[PDB]
Amino acid sequence: SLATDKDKLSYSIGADLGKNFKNQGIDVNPEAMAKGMQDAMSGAQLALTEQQMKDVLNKFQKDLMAKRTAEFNKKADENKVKGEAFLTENKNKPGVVVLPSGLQYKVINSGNGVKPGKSDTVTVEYTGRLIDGTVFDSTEKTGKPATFQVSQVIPGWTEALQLMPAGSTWEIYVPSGLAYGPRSVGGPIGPNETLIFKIHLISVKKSS
Amino acid sequence: SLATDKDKLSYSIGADLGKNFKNQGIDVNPEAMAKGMQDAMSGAQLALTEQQMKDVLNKFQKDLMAKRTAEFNKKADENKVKGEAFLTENKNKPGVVVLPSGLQYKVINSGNGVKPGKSDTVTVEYTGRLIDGTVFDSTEKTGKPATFQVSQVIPGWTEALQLMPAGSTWEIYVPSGLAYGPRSVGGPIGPNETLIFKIHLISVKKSS
Ligand SMILES: O=C1[C@@H]2CCC[C@H]([C@@H](CO)CN1Cc1ccccn1)N2S(=O)(=O)c1cc(Cl)cc(Cl)c1
Ligand SMILES: O=C1[C@@H]2CCC[C@H]([C@@H](CO)CN1Cc1ccccn1)N2S(=O)(=O)c1cc(Cl)cc(Cl)c1
Ligand SMILES: [Zn+2]
Ligand SMILES: [Zn+2]
Ligand SMILES: [Zn+2]
Ligand SMILES: [Zn+2]
Repeated sequence: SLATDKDKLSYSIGADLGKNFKNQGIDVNPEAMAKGMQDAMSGAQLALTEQQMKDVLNKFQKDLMAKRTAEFNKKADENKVKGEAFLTENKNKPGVVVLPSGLQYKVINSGNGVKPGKSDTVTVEYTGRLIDGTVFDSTEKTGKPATFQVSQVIPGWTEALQLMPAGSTWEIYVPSGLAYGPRSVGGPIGPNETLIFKIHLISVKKSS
Repeated sequence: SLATDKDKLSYSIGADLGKNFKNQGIDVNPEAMAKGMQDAMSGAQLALTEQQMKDVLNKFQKDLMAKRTAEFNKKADENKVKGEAFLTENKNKPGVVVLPSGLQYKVINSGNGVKPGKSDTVTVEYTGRLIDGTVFDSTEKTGKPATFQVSQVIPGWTEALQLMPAGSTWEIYVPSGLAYGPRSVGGPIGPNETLIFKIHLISVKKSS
């Protein structure tokens, strides 16, 4: 029973830690953990030498990073394989064009304005989704267009924008190499993920 | 008893956590913590609601930062008071000169070369110590001199260098305002700490 907040806090700390252990593969014994925490807090002689524990925890970290490196490689290869399957089927579909870099696109509506240069600025309404349809960014959520310097977005966009007349709307299919490649820092887009964009290029502006 | 490495690891995790709790004021009950970790790992219904725990842990963090903010303010004011006492006694000592910025210095040996400018580069052999004599940096450990642009060191050094002829050796006493002020990121130098330097200015070089 948890009468006091010392208990409520301790329990809450334990549950948060157990939750992080549970979904990380770390198989730990809560009773042996309580004993070592108690020995540390009481100032008693710990059951392991400073050195034994150091080896214990360093092996722990070594094994942990390896487990997390294998999972990342495993997902990186699954996405890569998924993306290739997708593009292989997509190249066959009507109106799809494949470029040397592997970028694919399909003209929805062809505009009549100018093609932007690698130093230009552009205004676009866009929507981006994973292969499974999961949308991860859209200007339609902002309710207004966005502006980018063509040379300052992912390679897939840079190669696409340079081919679109202003006023056009294209769907582009971006192999991970032209996108975020082996990403391991941002949640929305996993690693080696192929991306699908609807891009409406509104306006092009040069610079000085 | 800790027969297996599951136990050795768990115990070592517990001791490391208890050690970090012990010297942080966090009074926790290891048995109530083991219960909540076990409930999390087993998938059982936790004894507190998701919300109860959230309040528990957020109050915890609030109280923690405050305790750590009060300790820092307390040490910041102790160092500041120590440093002022030191400089008040030091201004009276033979050969000590006090400048408008509060910097104090004492000529050990006067050189005959040029005074460096605020854009110059200099070569110096130096030693820096806290008020209590604790040395925290020295070129005599490197065994060779160091180079700095006068405008790119702590203000105390910038105001001192501009007054020293090359070849001179001075002791300078730097109020924390001319040093690192309320530092809270680096261990060697605490906050609001007054610093004592022996500085030998070897050579001055201009720039283009
Ligand atoms: O080049 C891009 C691409 C292409 C269109 C513009 C957006 C912005 C975010 O609004 C991210 N960039 C710019 C960029 C991102 C990373 C490094 C360098 N440049 N993205 S994005 O793919 O829609 C995107 C949007 C968001 Cl919110 C997160 C991520 Cl990880 C990716
Ligand atoms: O202005 C300084 C002063 C003055 C002499 C040169 C050294 C260097 C480190 O070798 C640090 N600097 C430069 C500096 C430090 C911080 C921000 C901007 N400039 N220090 S120092 O005071 O000896 C010093 C040395 C070391 Cl190792 C750590 C600290 Cl926190 C401070
Ligand atoms: Zn957005
Ligand atoms: Zn190209
Ligand atoms: Zn050094
Ligand atoms: Zn000045």
